[PDB]
Amino acid sequence: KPRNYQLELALPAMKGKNTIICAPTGCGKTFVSLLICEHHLKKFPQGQKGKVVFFANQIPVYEQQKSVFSKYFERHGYRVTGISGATAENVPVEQIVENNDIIILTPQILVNNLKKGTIPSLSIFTLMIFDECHNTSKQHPYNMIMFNYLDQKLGGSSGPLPQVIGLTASVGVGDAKNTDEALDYICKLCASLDASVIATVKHNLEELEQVVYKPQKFFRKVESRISDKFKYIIAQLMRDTESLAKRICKDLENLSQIQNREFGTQKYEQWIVTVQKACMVFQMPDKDEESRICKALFLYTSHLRKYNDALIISEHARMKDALDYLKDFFSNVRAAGFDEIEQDLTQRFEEKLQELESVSRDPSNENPKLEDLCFILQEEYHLNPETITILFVKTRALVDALKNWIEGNPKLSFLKPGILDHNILIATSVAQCNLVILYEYVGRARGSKCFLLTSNAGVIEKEQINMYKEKMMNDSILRLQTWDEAVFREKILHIQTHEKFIRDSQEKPKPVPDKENKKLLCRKCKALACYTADVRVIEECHYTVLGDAFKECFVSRPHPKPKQFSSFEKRAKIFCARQNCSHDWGIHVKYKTFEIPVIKIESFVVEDIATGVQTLYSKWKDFHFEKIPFDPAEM
RNA sequence: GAUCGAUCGAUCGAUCGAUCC
Ligand SMILES: *O[C@H]1[C@@H](O)[C@H](n2cnc3c(=O)[nH]c(N)nc32)O[C@@H]1COP(=O)(O)OP(=O)(O)OP(=O)(O)O
Ligand SMILES: [Zn+2]
Repeated sequence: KPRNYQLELALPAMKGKNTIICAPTGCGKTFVSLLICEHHLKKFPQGQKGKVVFFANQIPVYEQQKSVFSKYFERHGYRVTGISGATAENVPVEQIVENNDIIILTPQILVNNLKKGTIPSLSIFTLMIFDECHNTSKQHPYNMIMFNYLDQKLGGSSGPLPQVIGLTASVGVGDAKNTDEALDYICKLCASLDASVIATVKHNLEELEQVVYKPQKFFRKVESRISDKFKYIIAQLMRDTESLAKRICKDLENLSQIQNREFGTQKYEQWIVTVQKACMVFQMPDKDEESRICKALFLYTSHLRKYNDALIISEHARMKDALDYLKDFFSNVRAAGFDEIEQDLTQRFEEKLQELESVSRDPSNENPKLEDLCFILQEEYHLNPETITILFVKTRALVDALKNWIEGNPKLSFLKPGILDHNILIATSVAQCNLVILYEYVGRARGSKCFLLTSNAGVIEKEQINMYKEKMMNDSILRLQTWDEAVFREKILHIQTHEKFIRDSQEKPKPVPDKENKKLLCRKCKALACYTADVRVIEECHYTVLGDAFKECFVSRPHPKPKQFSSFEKRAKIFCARQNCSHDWGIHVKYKTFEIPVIKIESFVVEDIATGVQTLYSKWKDFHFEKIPFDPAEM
């Protein structure tokens, strides 16, 4: 039921101006949006109709908003619908927009329509409600819609422009250090959304924090393990592996010049990636031994990266989980190739496993971080035996490691697997939320806490400055509410004018396409895949090959997670068709009725014909060549 | 295919996670 708390938030928006209203709850925002929609559709006299649009960022929240708006708007006779990726396939979105009032289509669909030509002007709507409007920062679909709105407004042909009332929970600080930078960031966010009012609770503070999270911070600084026997063995393995890898690459220490790297860190992973990308561009004129050298170097770098990931897992999660990860990687990589390099690496890993398994089964090598985690979990479940806990981790490789640790450790039997009846839920990013644990990560049931287990004071300082940023953001919101609506309007107008100017400035013209007929080669094999003359672009995003020689140059493999995205339908993945390469080259899809193995320029190296330099790109946008459109009349 | 956030490294690059088409 609409109470005074919702009316205080909805009042500054019913006048007819955009707002940056922010509520710490979700049901409050939903109810406020409902009342705003009602007051906007009921204020229009006879002869006019409303076209309020709601922008949901995710599919679950989209379905929730669609259900709520369909259940609420049943006695008013309003056409409420919604479009998504599984709905805008061969459907007249223009007829849906023109024959409905409360459409809840996604922002990406509206951006694609504005780019294609459908819905030319943004003045057809009369009310825009951007859910979670704090994402309007850079290159966002919300930001693209706002750029279109500003281009239509400041361009001099602004017609019946709709309201741009937003809806978020936290305004956000970003990277602000002092109050002035926070105020500048908030003003830039408000000008990007083109709003002069920031509605928030200022009078009804009595009933605000009744259903508010209100968390508690319980930072616990822990130290790492000292008995790094497993780490020592893995470091010796990586050391002799890098030593025997320099037999073919004498300049391996000069390909990446950053600093002295240590095993078990992210800097070592970056060094591995850099030396891999630097050795993948070898130009030996033999073209037969170069392939073997590149394959051996790729195998060496992949094994080193897997060892580094195992070291990171053993440092963060348990040791047996890292050993199981290594064994699983070696089992999955053994059935692929049987060459001398892989056989030597596998036999060395098997020789070291006889001691690795003995070190892993030693009960005196338990991580103290997991020890204090188990201790605090036990004390929290002894305080209350009905706590639904959530455990955030950095990398997904720990979501199963901690799950196996919970299932195996006998000191905690009240827990249940919660990989994302379920007691603890081990996830990575985002119910009851009775307790949150940030294990090296940087709601309801009032009385919840938030533990921060970390072996570094850097995360503690980051959380402290984040709390300070939240406080100064609240202060800046208060200061902006103190200001008037006129000077704020002039300020946001100047800010958005400068934004439009700098945006029109950074407009790179069409680059000269490389008329040469360069070719593409595999990453870990350096085999001739296809020339650029046989590469056809479909919709300025996807690239495919239609040659007949390339059709037998790959092998198919069943896709573990197939899904269609508005243009194709997945069928399988494509891999390199060589002796023991099995490298990912792309994915097999169907556009309308044919079958196309669309490849990615990331897993390829570009070699010229005239010069011969082996270039390496990451995205198709960086590859500047003659992009011939895919014509279905050929094949 | 694009976007976002975090970490790291030389205005850019790598990894991770999430989102959409
Ligand atoms: O070039 C990309 C891209 O064209 C295509 N692709 C795969 N999924 C999508 C999608 O959801 N939406 C769009 N627009 N394009 C998609 O795959 C090419 C790259 O192949 P990848 O193996 O890297 O991607 P894939 O989905 O096959 O596997 P993964 O990256 O998720 O692990
Ligand atoms: Zn290959």
